[PDB]
Amino acid sequence: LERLVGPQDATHCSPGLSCRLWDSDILCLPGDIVPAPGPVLAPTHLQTELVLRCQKETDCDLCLRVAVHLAVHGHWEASLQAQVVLSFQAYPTARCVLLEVQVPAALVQFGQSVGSVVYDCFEAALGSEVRIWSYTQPRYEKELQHTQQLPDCRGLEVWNSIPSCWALPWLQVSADGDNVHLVLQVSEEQHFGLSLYWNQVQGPPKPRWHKNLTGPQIITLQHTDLVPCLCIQVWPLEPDSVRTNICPFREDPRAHQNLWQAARLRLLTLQSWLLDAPCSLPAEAALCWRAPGGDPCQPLVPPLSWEQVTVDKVLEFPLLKGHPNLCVQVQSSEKLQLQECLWADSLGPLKDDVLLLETRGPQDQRSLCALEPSGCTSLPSKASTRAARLGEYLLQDLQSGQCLQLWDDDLGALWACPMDKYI
Amino acid sequence: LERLVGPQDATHCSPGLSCRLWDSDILCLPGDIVPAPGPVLAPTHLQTELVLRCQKETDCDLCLRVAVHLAVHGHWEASLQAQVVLSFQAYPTARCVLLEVQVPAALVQFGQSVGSVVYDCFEAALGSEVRIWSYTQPRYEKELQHTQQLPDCRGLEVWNSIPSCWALPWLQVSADGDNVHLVLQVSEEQHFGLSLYWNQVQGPPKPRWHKNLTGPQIITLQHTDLVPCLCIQVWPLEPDSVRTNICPFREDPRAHQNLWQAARLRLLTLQSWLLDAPCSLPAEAALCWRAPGGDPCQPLVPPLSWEQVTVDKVLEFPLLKGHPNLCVQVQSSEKLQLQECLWADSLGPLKDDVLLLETRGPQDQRSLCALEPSGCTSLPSKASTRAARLGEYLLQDLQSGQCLQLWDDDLGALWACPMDKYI
Amino acid sequence: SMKLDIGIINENQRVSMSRNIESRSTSPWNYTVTWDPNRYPSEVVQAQCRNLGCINAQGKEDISMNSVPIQQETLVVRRKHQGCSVSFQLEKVLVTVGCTCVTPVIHHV
Amino acid sequence: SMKLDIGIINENQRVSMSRNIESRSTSPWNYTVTWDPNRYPSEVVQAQCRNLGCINAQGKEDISMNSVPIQQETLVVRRKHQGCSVSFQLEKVLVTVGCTCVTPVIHHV
Repeated sequence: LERLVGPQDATHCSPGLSCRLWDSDILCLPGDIVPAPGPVLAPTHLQTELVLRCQKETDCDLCLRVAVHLAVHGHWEASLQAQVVLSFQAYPTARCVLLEVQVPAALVQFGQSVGSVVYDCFEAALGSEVRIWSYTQPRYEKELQHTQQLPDCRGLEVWNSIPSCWALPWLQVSADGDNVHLVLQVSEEQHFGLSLYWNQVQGPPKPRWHKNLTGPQIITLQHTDLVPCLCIQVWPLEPDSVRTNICPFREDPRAHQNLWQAARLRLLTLQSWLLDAPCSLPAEAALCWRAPGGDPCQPLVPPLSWEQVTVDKVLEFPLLKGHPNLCVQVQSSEKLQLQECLWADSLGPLKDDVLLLETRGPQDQRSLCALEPSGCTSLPSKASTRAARLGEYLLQDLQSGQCLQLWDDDLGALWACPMDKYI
Repeated sequence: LERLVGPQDATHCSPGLSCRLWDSDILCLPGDIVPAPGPVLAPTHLQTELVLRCQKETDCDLCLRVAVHLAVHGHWEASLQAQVVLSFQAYPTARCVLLEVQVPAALVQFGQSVGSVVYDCFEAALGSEVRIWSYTQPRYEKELQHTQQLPDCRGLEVWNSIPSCWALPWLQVSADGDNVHLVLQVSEEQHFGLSLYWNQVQGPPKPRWHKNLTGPQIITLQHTDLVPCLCIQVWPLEPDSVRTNICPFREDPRAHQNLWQAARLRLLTLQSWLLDAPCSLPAEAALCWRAPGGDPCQPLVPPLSWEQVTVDKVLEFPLLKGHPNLCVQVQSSEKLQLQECLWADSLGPLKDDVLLLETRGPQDQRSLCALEPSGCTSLPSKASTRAARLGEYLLQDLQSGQCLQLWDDDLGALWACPMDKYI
Repeated sequence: SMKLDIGIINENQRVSMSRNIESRSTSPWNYTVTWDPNRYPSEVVQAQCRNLGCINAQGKEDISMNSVPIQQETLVVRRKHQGCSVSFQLEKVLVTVGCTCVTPVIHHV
Repeated sequence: SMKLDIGIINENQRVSMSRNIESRSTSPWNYTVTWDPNRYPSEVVQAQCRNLGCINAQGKEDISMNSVPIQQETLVVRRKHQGCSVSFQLEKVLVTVGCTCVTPVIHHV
């Protein structure tokens, strides 16, 4: 049965069979196969049942009940006897058991099964592979080998009937005090180690906090840590303890809030930039044209496109030169998150320059348009906007080479022309 | 003596003492101390001598000769006898030896030394620590323990009397064929692994070549590898083989030649640059002013200084803005090695701009000088040089703000003014 | 010769706790089961390092480190037969129990 | 009981080659010599991992990896006394031989 009383080894067996235990962890040797001088007892096959051995209600081992069927083999010619060894190897340990069995002369039928004998039991750790051998002494036939596998702590039998499966550093979260709290309902005497890391995708290592502790404990989170990939790792301070990994911020709102709050754009070369962020979220990027008025930065799509940018990886510009009025806009989930103008300290601040977009029509003509806040206006135009009133002077500026080229194509080009001469 | 014949164990002893060997790697147990029923033989102290055991002239083990002095202790009351065990522990192995000793009744003097017995020998590996115990059976006094240490393969005794110390992958160098050759005079059947690395100082890892081989072999070197810190590492393909490290290019001339040939300057930010080199040699750096004429780049010391630059580490400029005529000169051992103008593709090529150096005299005056190839010339000057003829126009250009400031100080400043208006 | 009792004193300790050490190790090893019916234990497990180097975070071999066996001397019992006078004799067997990752010896000139 | 011969068969092999494994290992260990005069071997060396984590290239502890002991069951001989009828009995001792560096188990939800 599943639970057995105190660790007294036990052997029972079939009706009418005599069975005595000799187990002193005995020395077991199968030796060579000798011929049978008449009828011998011989084991037919092996079988195993999983049991539990509790010495106190607290300490319970996984115990393996072994059984062996017996038949009468050998030569044919008043009751029979034998002694059978059950060897139990389960790296690193091993234990052997010797059983004495008598079978009466009335159950002696040459060529049938005469009964079976059952031993409880072999203790073994969780999830350990167990070789079990069985043989008569002396050995008249081949040995009996069985290779089994015990269940993990996961598995209804184990974790329900075993109390030893519950040393979990139980974790709870409490974001109610305007901050976030981590509660560790463990035992008072629990020594354990705790790690807070930023779970990057490719190249995961990003440690953030490490501590040896003796809980239970409640840890408070800083506003700089709440990012999506912020994950927790816990384990008791024991040799080869098992570590628990959880990411409860995978979809916290303030997590993404602080994540994009902490993201930064930083220039490398004139034609290479970099994005810094605690976590790695999907995002697209594109260059933007910012007027000196302030925020109304019109993205340059077309002739550009939103290219994917990955955190901690370089994206390269397609520009010929940089300009103080060239920002970079970074969106994620099709929502503008970051807007940083990377040339504002190297070449800035924003100059009073108008952006022009020329399109090479058929026959390699050239038609020009000026990107104003109210969309683009073709030149020359009859409007009262600042660009249309002075469009002729702007064309004179371009065809004299006074404008700065920023992008060249086969059927398109971009320019910027200063306006300080008219103001 | 140093070399002994075939591995027959041997025991000899003092004049008049009978000594028989029983060593079958016997089971040795000191057990408890029993009282002495009259006089007993008792070991006084232990001593060791280092020997060599050769079974064939090829295979020789380090062997340790053990000896023990005997006295007569116990109670005082026809010849005496005893059996003494020498235990030899040397992790991981251990071996025990039993000796039978008779001493005649005429040498029996209570309170003196009665002789000594010598056993050859205990084989042990090189440089292995050896515990040696000795005790009588039965044991009447405390045990005898000695802790010794055997010599390394280095050590005249070992490497001279042992042939097993010579598996060296012998290395030779041959730079005669206009290239460099590495010859590995080993045995034909020698399996070994070979590594060529660039021996950096801080953060050493810089692998360059890895190969499993079965030598002997001759390896040819490419012109891109001959650098000072190029080092070789060799070891036979055996468990825990010993690896040899050698750096024969520490002072090869063509090594440094190719090293500075491969060094590169590369811009990060406008005010940060980087030096790439296979090895890490000491070097100083300073900004330089290059005329459009070509090579005659005059270093800007003063007002600058040669700052140390380390390979694979950033150095930061002290400039306000970059200029196409600003190169960086890098010297080592006070000899100009590299000269690279880092703004020649971002803002270049060289502009027709004259460099000016103003010095704020007392009362915050301003006196100006122009850096020409023939040193500096104060302005205004009466010479026929291009700067002195047009010095008045240059002062007019500066005081109108048309010149570009590059460095500001409390008592100094640097400027660059374009010259296209006069040519 | 002396009397050797058939029962084996058992320590009773069950300190055994790790699992799949041989695969989780940075110096992984494989096992070889040697079998002898006239030897106790009949099954003797011999380990063997899988590689010369050690396994890095990416699962690739690192030849800058060496996998080395840990060997220990142990005792087994040999069954001997000389007709009716069955006797037993102790025998020393060297068992490789597992491997560890060590730094190679760097001799230099 | 049966006859146990006093001589111990020796393998004669001298495979023993590494040196200072315990210190060169990435999972270094310390040794504890246990002594018993009525036990063979009288000296039983027990290893103990020095740290929980493993030692990195800089010589600092790395808690992302675990040092774990390798334990093996071995046999020793116990000397027993019952006056003149000296007898011997086998005894199983669990010996920690060294340590290895393993990756910790990462259970997750």
